This record gives sequence, structure tokens and C-alpha cells, in this order.
Amino acid sequence: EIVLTQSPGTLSLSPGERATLSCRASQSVGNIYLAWYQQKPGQAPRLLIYGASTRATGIPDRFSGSGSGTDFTLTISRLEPEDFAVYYCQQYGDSLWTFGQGTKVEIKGQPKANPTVTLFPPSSEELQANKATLVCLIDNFYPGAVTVAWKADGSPVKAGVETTKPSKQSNNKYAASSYLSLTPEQWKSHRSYSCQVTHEGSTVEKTVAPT
Amino acid sequence: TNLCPFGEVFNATRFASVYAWNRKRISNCVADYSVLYNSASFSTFKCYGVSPTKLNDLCFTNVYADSFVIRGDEVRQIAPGQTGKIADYNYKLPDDFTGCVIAWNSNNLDSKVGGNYNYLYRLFRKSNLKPFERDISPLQSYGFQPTNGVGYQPYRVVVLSFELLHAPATVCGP
Repeated sequence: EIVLTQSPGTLSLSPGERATLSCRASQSVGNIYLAWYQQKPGQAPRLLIYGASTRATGIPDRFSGSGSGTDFTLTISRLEPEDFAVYYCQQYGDSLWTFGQGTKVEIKGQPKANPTVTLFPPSSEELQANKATLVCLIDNFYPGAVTVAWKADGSPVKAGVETTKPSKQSNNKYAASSYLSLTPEQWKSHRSYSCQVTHEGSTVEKTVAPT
Repeated sequence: TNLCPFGEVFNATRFASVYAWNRKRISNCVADYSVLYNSASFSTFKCYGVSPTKLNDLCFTNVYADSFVIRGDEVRQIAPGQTGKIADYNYKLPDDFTGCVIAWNSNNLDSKVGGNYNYLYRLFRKSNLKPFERDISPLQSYGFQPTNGVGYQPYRVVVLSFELLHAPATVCGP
């Protein structure tokens, strides 16, 4: 087998607001054949609901599970700062047993926030070691949907670009950073290197150069 | 009182083998039978002597929920005056049975890759059992694979028996 498809993928809401997650199944399962889970980042997950409509040992009443057949629901009526996590539905009906894809309950009560963008060229130490990596930092922004583009002179670099994914902060804005690994040859044979960013409209740019 | 623990029986975390069937007693509790007969999670629900809808009216001294695990096609054996390996050497209902037989497919619960053999039945016996008899002294394993046909897949079954004693009634409906 059975395939599970939750919906939506993400849910941007505030402390106080209500959050509802659906879980769709490919084949039928009875009421008493389903469980829901929460996972905070960098931790072993936590049981919430079992038997589709039975709370776990000491779960608050704001958490409420329900549904039938192939369409199931999980509602958190009064979201708290602790209700941020990834949420997984999981079916126990037939063999095989399967898990849903996982839905991120994201904390919005924050407006559109443009990122702080800062740039760092290679360390002379690294250049001596026959490698040249550029670091472009983007932090304290919302939402976590973003893009970055590198420039060798006025021309975009394509490969050697690896970026850290939306690493969420304690103030619940995000942070991401891009790495560009090149040779010392290529780093020295171009007059200046740039980093372009587009976040919810505005296209900002920063620059460095071998002096 | 509370509800009669029908839940505990009708769905226990796996059941016992047919030859050494389970004999669980239910007493001193309010018994809504509608919770049962209204459910469509059964592929078998037959009654004898009394209608299952009328039981909410009626009182009994005790109620016995005999339960077990058998093959597929043999679900119809679980009846009065029947014939076959199960009705002869394992579990036999009387000719004048006053109760209900309920069963369902459990291929998802009681079948394994390469087969689940831990479920057994008595194959050879020199004579046939009396109504509600269990021998425990030769035997044969079922061997449930999920790749089987409907007739060869495992079916958990429960049988209700209503006792009519000249003694205080403790199991009544709403």
C-alpha cells in the first residue's frame, strides 16, 4: 504493498492558529489500523495517534486524529511553539506496513523577510593547498523557498556548486549557504567573482575580486 | 455495568490454533450486540435459534465466546450436523445450537513469507468429538502463505453461546 500520500507538503501557520493534515491511502484500511507520528529535527520520532482515533499516553487534547477507509485527518486546534515538526501517517492494515511521505508543519507569525547576504573568497591557506572554494551566505529570511546563482566574471558558473538546504533557526527564520569548488588556475584567471540571489522578487548581488 | 469485553475477544493480538481452541467466558456486563452485527468487517455472520438484532432485549446467565483460527473453505464446517476434518476431530457444534458463528479473512495477520505453520489442526482421530469438545494428546500444520487463494488463506473465527440457567442473569442488552 500500500502507498501512502499525505497532503499538504508544508503548512505555514502561527502559534494559536489551527493546523490540519490529511493522509490518503492506495488501498482500504479499517479504523483501528492507523497511527500518526511527530519528528522534531535531530531526534527519534514520537507517537501521537494509534488506531486512527486513540491518543497516545499523555498527548494533549488539541491533537485529534480521525478518518476512515482511505482518507484520514490529524488536527492540532491550538498550535504551540512545540508543535513544529515533520508529521508522518503510517498504516498497519495489510502486509507490507508502510509510512507516508511526511508533512512539515512550518511556523509562518512572521512576515516576508529578505535575507542577509554576505560573501567570502577562498582562504590563501586553501589556495596554497591547490584548491579554491567560494562561500556565499544567506540567512535570517522567510520563507524557505529560495535560489542562488554564481558568476565567474559576468558569466554564470554551472558545476562545483553545492548548497546547504533550509536550516531553520530558533527565531524560526531560515539559513542557507552555497559552496563553489574550483581550481586555483580558474580562480586566478578571472578578474572578479559574484553571487546573485533572488528571494520573493528582489534580485540582489554581491562581489569579490583577486585584488 | 461496562460493555462486555467483546473487543478483547473478537480482536485479540493474534488467536490460538483450532484443535486447542480458546474458551473465554463473559459475564456481569451490559452487552450491546449492535456493535457487532452492524459491522461490515466480517465475511461471515450466521445465527441459530435467535436473531442477532433481538439480543439487545434479552438476558442470559452467561455468555461463552469460543474462538479459533482455521483455513478458508472450512468456515461452513463451523455449524450443527456438519461433516469434515474440523467438524469431526477439532471443533463440533451441537445439532440444537443456540448461538452465532462469525468469521473473517486474516491473510494479512496470520500469513508469512515462506509460510506461517505455527497454526495447527488434528488430522487423525479414531472417533468424532462431542459438541464443544477439545482433544490435546498425530496432528498437522496449516501453513498459510499470503500468495494463497481465498480458500487456503487463514480465517479467525468466534462463536457465541448463550446460557439459559435457572440462576441470576448477569448479561443483558440495553
